[PDB]
Amino acid sequence: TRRGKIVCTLGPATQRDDLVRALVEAGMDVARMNFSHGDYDDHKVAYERVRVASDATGRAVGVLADLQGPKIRLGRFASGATHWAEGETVRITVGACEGSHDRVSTTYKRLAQDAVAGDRVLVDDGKVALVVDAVEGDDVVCTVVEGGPVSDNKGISLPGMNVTAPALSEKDIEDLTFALNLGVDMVALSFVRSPADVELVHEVMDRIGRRVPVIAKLEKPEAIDNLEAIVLAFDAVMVARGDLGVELPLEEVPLVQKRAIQMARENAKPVIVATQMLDSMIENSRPTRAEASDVANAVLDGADALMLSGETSVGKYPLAAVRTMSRIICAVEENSTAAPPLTHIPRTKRGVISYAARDIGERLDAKALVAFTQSGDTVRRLARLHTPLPLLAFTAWPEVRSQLAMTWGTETFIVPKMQSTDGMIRQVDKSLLELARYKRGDLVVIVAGAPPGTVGSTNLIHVHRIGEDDV
Amino acid sequence: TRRGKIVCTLGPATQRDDLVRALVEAGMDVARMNFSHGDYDDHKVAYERVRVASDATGRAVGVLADLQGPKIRLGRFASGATHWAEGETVRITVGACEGSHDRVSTTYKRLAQDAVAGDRVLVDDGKVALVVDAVEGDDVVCTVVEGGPVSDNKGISLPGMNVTAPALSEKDIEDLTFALNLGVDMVALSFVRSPADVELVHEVMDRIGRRVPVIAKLEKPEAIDNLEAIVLAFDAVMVARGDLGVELPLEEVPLVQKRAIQMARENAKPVIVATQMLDSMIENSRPTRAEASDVANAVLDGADALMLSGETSVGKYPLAAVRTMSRIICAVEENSTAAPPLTHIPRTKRGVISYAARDIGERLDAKALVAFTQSGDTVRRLARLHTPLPLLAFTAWPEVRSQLAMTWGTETFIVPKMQSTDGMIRQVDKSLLELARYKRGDLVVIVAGAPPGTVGSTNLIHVHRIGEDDV
Amino acid sequence: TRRGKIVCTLGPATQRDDLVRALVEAGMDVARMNFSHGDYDDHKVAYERVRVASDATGRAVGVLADLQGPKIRLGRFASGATHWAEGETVRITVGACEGSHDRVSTTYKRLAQDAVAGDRVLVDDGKVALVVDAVEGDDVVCTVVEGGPVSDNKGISLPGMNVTAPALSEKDIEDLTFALNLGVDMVALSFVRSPADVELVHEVMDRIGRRVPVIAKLEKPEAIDNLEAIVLAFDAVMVARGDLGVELPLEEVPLVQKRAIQMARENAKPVIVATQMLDSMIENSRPTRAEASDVANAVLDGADALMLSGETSVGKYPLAAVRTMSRIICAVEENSTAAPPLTHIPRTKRGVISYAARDIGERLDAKALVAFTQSGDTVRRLARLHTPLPLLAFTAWPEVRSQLAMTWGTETFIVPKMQSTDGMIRQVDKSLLELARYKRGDLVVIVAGAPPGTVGSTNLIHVHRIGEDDV
Amino acid sequence: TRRGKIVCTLGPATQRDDLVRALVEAGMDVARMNFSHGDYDDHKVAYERVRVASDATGRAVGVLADLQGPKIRLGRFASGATHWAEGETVRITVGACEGSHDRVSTTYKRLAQDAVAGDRVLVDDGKVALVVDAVEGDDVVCTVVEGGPVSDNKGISLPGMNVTAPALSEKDIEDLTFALNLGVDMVALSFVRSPADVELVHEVMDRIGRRVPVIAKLEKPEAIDNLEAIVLAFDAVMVARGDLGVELPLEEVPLVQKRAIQMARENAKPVIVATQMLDSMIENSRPTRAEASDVANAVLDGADALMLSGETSVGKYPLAAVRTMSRIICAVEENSTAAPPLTHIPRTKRGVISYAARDIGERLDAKALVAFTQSGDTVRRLARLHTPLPLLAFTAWPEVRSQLAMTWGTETFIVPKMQSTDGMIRQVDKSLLELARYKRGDLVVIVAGAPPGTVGSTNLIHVHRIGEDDV
Ligand SMILES: Nc1ncnc2c1ncn2[C@@H]1O[C@H](COP(=O)(O)OP(=O)(O)OP(=O)(O)O)[C@@H](O)[C@H]1O
Ligand SMILES: Nc1ncnc2c1ncn2[C@@H]1O[C@H](COP(=O)(O)O)[C@@H](O)[C@H]1O
Ligand SMILES: Nc1ncnc2c1ncn2[C@@H]1O[C@H](COP(=O)(O)O)[C@@H](O)[C@H]1O
Ligand SMILES: Nc1ncnc2c1ncn2[C@@H]1O[C@H](COP(=O)(O)O)[C@@H](O)[C@H]1O
Ligand SMILES: Nc1ncnc2c1ncn2[C@@H]1O[C@H](COP(=O)(O)O)[C@@H](O)[C@H]1O
Ligand SMILES: O=C([O-])C(=O)[O-]
Ligand SMILES: O=C([O-])C(=O)[O-]
Ligand SMILES: O=C([O-])C(=O)[O-]
Ligand SMILES: O=C([O-])C(=O)[O-]
Ligand SMILES: [K+]
Ligand SMILES: [K+]
Ligand SMILES: [K+]
Ligand SMILES: [Mg+2]
Ligand SMILES: [Mg+2]
Ligand SMILES: [Mg+2]
Ligand SMILES: [Mg+2]
Ligand SMILES: [Mg+2]
Ligand SMILES: [Mg+2]
Repeated sequence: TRRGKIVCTLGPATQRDDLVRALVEAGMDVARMNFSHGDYDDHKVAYERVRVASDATGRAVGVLADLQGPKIRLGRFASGATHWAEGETVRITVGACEGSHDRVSTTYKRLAQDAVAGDRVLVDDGKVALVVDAVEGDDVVCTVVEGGPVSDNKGISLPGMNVTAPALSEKDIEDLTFALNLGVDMVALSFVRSPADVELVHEVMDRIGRRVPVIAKLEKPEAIDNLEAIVLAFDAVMVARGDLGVELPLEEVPLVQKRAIQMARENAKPVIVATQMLDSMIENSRPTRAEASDVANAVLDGADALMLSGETSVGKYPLAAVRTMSRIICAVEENSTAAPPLTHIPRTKRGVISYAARDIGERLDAKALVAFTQSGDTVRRLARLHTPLPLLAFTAWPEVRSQLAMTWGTETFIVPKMQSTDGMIRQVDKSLLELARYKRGDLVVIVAGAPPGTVGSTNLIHVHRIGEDDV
Repeated sequence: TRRGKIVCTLGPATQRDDLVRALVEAGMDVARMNFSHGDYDDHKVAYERVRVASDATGRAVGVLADLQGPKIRLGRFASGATHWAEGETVRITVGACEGSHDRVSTTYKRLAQDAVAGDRVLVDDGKVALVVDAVEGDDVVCTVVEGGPVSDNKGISLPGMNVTAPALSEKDIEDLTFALNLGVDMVALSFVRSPADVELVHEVMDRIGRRVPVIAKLEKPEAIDNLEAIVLAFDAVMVARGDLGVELPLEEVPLVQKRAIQMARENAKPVIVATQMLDSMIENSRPTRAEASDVANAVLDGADALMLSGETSVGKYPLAAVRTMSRIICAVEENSTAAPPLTHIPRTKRGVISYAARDIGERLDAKALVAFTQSGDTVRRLARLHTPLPLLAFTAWPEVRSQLAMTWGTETFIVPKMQSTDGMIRQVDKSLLELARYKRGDLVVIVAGAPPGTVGSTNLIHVHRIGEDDV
Repeated sequence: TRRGKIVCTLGPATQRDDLVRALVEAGMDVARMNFSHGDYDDHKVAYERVRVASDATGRAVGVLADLQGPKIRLGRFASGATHWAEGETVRITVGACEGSHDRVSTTYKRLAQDAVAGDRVLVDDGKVALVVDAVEGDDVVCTVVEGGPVSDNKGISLPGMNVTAPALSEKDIEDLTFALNLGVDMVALSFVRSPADVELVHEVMDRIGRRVPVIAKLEKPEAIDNLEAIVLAFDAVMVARGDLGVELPLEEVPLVQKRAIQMARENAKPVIVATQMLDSMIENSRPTRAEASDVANAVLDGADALMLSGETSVGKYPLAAVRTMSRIICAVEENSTAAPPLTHIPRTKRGVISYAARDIGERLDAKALVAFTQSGDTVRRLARLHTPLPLLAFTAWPEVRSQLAMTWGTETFIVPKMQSTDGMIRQVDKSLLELARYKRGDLVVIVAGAPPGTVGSTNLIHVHRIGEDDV
Repeated sequence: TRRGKIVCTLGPATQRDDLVRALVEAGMDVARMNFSHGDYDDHKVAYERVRVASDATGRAVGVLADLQGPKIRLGRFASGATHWAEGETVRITVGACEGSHDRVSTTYKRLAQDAVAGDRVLVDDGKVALVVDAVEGDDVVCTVVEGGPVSDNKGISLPGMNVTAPALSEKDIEDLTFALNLGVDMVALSFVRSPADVELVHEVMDRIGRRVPVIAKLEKPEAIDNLEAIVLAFDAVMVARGDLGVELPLEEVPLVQKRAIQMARENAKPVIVATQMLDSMIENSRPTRAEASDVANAVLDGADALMLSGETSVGKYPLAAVRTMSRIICAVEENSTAAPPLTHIPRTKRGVISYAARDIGERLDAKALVAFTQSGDTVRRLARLHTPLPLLAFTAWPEVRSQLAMTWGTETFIVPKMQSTDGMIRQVDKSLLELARYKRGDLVVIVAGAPPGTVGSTNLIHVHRIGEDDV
């Protein structure tokens, strides 16, 4: 089956009866809750539907809370939408107004203070483009240079204007508190600029009394300048290509994507590739040739996971988008699971051992590689290598199963906390033998460590036949 | 500047005054004339505008005639378009009718004879999908399973039905005769199935008294099964992804593309990647993130050329599409021009020498590699290696400059037919010194051969400083 | 700390008091008893001296019995010796006689049947050389082409002649029986031609009720033609260069040596390089520059062990020969222990695991690699890789310590037969902690297997700090 | 034919009529005249014999003058010789005396100033070894620790002692002047310590009005410390292993040899390996197995040339030594000519071009590589790569044929000084067609350069069939 993981975004198109369940059955590995839209009622109902579907199907499904961050947005228009045609003059004001075609509010109250004639304003990830002609009091008077539809609350980007805004707003802190209390498994922070942004997220977590893994969304030039330090400081990264391709020239995104995936893999951190991967499937039952190519290539690049956004959250074909994505991933994988080589030989005990375990398993034609992990680290150091063999994570901590839902090629088994590596190995046999897929005599390579129940203790590789007396 | 080449398709959107010139100035290297649409009048006018723009600007621009081949199409509808909604019953008839929503003709008169209940019909490259429920006389009665707009003369595909049709129709033969007489530089054949299809094109050429290079369009499973024999028999290939992704499962196209590019390069034949590369730019001023990725990745795969279809032929932003494609190509190339390694060390004289010349030029930091070529072969064997150095083809045959417009990284200089390699080398200096960018003393590596004026005689590498007495 | 092993031959020069002890202290790893000379009382006394010296010093010292094999010899002369000068005619007869200058017997009773005019006869491996002129009945009439002294019972070689003789003589069977009863640790058979020769050695061993490892001496063209089959069938090989360079052209020996070493290593069998390595030290206190080169190059080639023959058995400087050999080996090793790479990836469990263990130990900067072995196999699969790390073999079978005396880079510890791998690991700590050079906390990589006490069960790698609670 | 070159030393054993001729016919490529022995009449006679044999046979044979250098020696003894037995006390004095057993002079007048108790004195490269006990005025009082015969004027070594002495003695200057006037083709300087030593040799040469290539003999630790600077400053190097293995611990010589060969090859300088390669052939018709190994391994190491000293100058088997050496070299080469890879990609024009020429010739299965060279450089840059193809140097300067006698794999053809590269190529055909080995149509790769007759102008590679009109 499929090795690469699929992240789907929930929203209006997944709220109908049984759709969340249908996404899980179709292969969704991680459900994204985007706090840019919806209210707390919405997110709670959707969270519950994911947990139910996961427990009903037996599939691991992680829940990712995506914080909106310092997003700049337009306000509302009188009819909900308008058309900004090339050549029209429009006013974006930092004051109060009822929006109309001619004049609309913005959430960024420093716009009129900071804008200068010549500044570019890109709406909705570049659908519409304006240029500032002047500032008159609270109004930024613009000419539409590239025309298109605009609608209530659309995002704007001010590339090459330094935005001043806190990494977490008050809304983000409330959303994060709600999400932590609700029980989500990971958190993604939009518009990360610095490795120190993770410290702000940790502050909230520690006050509330609950940490979960933090994903840095990469969608700002500062993020790319600080890429390595960000990969090191956060638990995972997302190539957030929508905003990244307005904040940077869109032609620079493909090589940035590949750099970011490679860096994540070298550091054994999960990487998600996001946004417009199957964009046309918002309206169409089949994707474009560029879209299938983009999905295939993100697999070949070495991504742990690929994300669907509007394709599942608002589109007409959410289930078909998941199925289509999965078909493309599998077609590539069937040819080969190889990723680009890592440029450093592993140095850490866990890396050295996971690398050796892969060697042994492949050369002896084992049926699976099995790794015990308390934090996920030992398994992540193996997963990033890619192997055509099944990779079976064993843990005692249920949250680790949901966290590993985003890690390449990995399925997780929850077992009791054991007091010995012999016990760990017995648990492997018990768990695997309950599956139709495994039988007595099957060769597996098991990575474990003593002292038991200690992060980082990984220190043994055992070649084992299931149920046989070889321990 | 840019190494990878850009093919643009001409049509209604390029017919406005001086748009063809504007495409040339924006970087179009090859203009595609698609004989599926337009009048002979239209193609003549467009051909002339390309020749004028090429001579006015001094840029080489090849002209490629694309023959429609055994395309199956719907006929016309009463108002020019209709909507086929999911659940509707429609009739595709092999008999005469004015089309309406309910019933429309097809050009494939064997449809009712060859269709069986359960056969799938995909319209317009998969935008609409039908299933055959029965055949009643001349009518194939279908249910729309995936709905969408359809319009006059849209193509249909019958994947998993053996289509019987000649590789060249009467219309194709007329079009090819017209194109050869008009003076086009290359010909592309749609729906190639066999290496022997090239000999049918050669038959027409030889009767008319004029050969030009033949490109096999790859858009049938048979073509991919016979890929190597087709690359060997034709002069070039096009990955025609529109039809290929209906004739094959769309998820199989990305690896096919990569295989086809590699095979072309191993055999020193040009390869063009076509269709939907910047599809959304038909309506939008900026492409999707999948589209920029697809363009970048086709560069990384090693393609000589990338093609725009509707983006230039019918779309709202033909100039922007060319500029955008060029920006993406350049962004990748600025990072590196490396292509995947060839799997064979060169064994032919021309291959061995072009490979050596590249070594010498790169290791001595030469300002350019220069190769004399009568057929293009010596230059193509170098081009396929990729090198960050300029690659300057010298020839006495003007058509070779237009043909090499589709070959990676290559600019061509027309010079007189010379009687010695010393004379060839003097012509290099004369030609290059007329350019602002070259001066006396500049180090160049020159590949040439005696006997002069003989295809394949390539047998010398000379390291030369322009204008210096070192020959 | 020298890794490569040294084999020394006992004889008249080692019989004087305390010399055998001094050899052991100087580094002798294996003592060779050459059954071509000496009586049973001699060999018994020498055997006892080796066992005492080994037990007194604590150093493992293997005892190797070298069987003479089907050696062809001259008979006796009336005056005990004569001079065969260039130009003289001599008769070698298959009849019995007391010899004279003109006519002497040979032990090879088929000489007159098998020799033809033009055959070469080399005496004493090539001081005296004759050419056969004719066969008259029992007499092979020869012309001396290179003159010199000959004496009773000197060996002769018939290079190029197909010699028909049993692999074991009656004398060999008696000698082997005496050596097995005496308690020697391995046996070498001279003049091996076929893999089936080992079967005759095994027959004797099984009748006597004691097997030990069998080394094939390689000194016949047939042996080299059947090299792989012989390496597979025997337990080890010796490049017996003295006779090899008479039976084959001497100029072919260096590449044969290198081939044989590589083959032994690919199959995890010990290889000894023998004969004339420091030949001039029979008379001189320091070797020639060719000799030092020969020793260094045998190390670089990947030999487990190097042998001294006359340098220790009859020479004036037996101790200095051993010390000098050791200094040369250590000088090379101090630069690098690298051997030529093996040409295939390990395929067996023991090979795959020993290869992984090496990776882990080197990458984690372990103080030693430790491997449990019942037959030696697991340790031999590691030894042949070469590693700058100490390689510590652990076993319960004392003979394995003596056998592994000829294996590259390996020291062996005898411990009790254990009932668990945890027990094995505890024995490692107990044994190592008794050494000054290991301490608590030292990192080691341990290879072991369950079920315990079973050849081939090797199935675990444990990274362990000595005395720490990490099992 | 043989690729590696053989240097032989002339002396008493080659003085008998027609022996020098027989050496040339047996394959001697370079004749060494050792100015440590013989008078000027001897050297003149031997020089004449080499020139006659070279011209009569048509084989290039270089003549190498080896200067004695700052060799330290004993003085004379009253009885011409004495025996210095282990245990006795001897005085080596810096004062003049006719010696006796108890007290003998030395030529090194700083011995008493520079020696200290504990210093070793080795006579004759270490048959006799003394240890210094005391310095009393002019006398160095020593204890003999290894006994043996000593005689008038025997050499001594003071390993570890900093010897202060001029690089050229007055005798060396006289010898060098005689050798230059006589017409020798290159000069070797013994006991080189510094790159600046070449400057003193050049001083003499410039005063006399004749330069030839200078070879640094490497036989002092200072030389090895300054190895790269010495290789760069001199025209070639000789690994002078006799003295090197006394001045340095003999166990360090094998890796020094290999380092020196590699360094010479990286810098395209000839390297000769010297001394005791077939030492036992001074008395014996066949060498030891160590000796054959030493010769083979010097070939595999990448040496241009191997040298015979006493084996040809004083031994009983000078011709057999040469033939035996040649058979061993050829046996290795028949298997493969591969040398260790160079660690740098070639950077100079001549290196880059010679490397490319090799590629082309091997890939196109050319019959030979041909290179024009005025100084030897272009050919040396190719030779050091090793190729199984013939390497044919073409030059107009007769001395270059004698100089290239010591360069790996190279035969040299003298042709007129040409005014064009076309003329050079015609000379190739004329010269080669006179050989039985080459015929019209044979494919060769030719390296040449314009401006003609200029060192370093190498700038063209031409693939040519002999006698065909392809230039
Ligand atoms: N124990 C011994 N007694 C008498 N002579 C010996 C003995 N060992 C070796 N020799 C002789 O001394 C010479 C050199 O010894 P060598 O290096 O050949 O050891 P060896 O080859 O194992 O002995 P051998 O060749 O006789 O089997 C040979 O002539 C050999 O016959
Ligand atoms: N079920 C379990 N019982 C005991 N220890 C476990 C269990 N699962 C994982 N571990 C520990 O987790 C370690 C690896 O953790 P990590 O460094 O986060 O990969 C192993 O060495 C085990 O000791
Ligand atoms: N301008 C020219 N004059 C003479 N010969 C040419 C010219 N241009 C190319 N050639 C020949 O074309 C050969 C290479 O042709 P091709 O094999 O098609 O690459 C060279 O070896 C030249 O002999
Ligand atoms: N002291 C010992 N106690 C128990 N088993 C041992 C001991 N030493 C070696 N072994 C066994 O020998 C096996 C390796 O043997 P071999 O395949 O011959 O290298 C290991 O798997 C161990 O089970
Ligand atoms: N017979 C010759 N006639 C003219 N030039 C020669 C001849 N032989 C060698 N050369 C020159 O020697 C150059 C290479 O010399 P070098 O750099 O010393 O190897 C070539 O470029 C030629 O120009
Ligand atoms: O937030 C995102 O996912 C983006 O911008 O692409
Ligand atoms: O023909 C084409 O270009 C296609 O099908 O994409
Ligand atoms: O038997 C031997 O040792 C030999 O011949 O070298
Ligand atoms: O000078 C030499 O030839 C030596 O010392 O080896
Ligand atoms: K968000
Ligand atoms: K023997
Ligand atoms: K000398
Ligand atoms: Mg978005
Ligand atoms: Mg974003
Ligand atoms: Mg199309
Ligand atoms: Mg098509
Ligand atoms: Mg023997
Ligand atoms: Mg010397």
